[PDB]
Amino acid sequence: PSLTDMSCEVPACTHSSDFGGVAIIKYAASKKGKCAVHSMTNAVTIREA
Amino acid sequence: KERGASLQHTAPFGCQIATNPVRAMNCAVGNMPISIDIPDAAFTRVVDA
Repeated sequence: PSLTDMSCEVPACTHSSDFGGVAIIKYAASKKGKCAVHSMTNAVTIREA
Repeated sequence: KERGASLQHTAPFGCQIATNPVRAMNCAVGNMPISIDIPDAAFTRVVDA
């Protein structure tokens, strides 16, 4: 699947060593299917894969 | 026959006075610092809102 028109916002975040932040991402997808999520910043670790 | 006015008719701040035990009810003076300690179950996550 290919994704376009992506916007991301952080309703609330906390640097609390236990995934204290949440991000919501809007997207438009070409078709249904699994997709990889990866954070291109070492300072931030994302639980989901 | 010379008492005058009881405190429930004279006292300021709209005071109300009772007896046995003596009390001053509903004074209008000052402010009440109320401290509330509430559990985390009560709250709702921002994303959940």
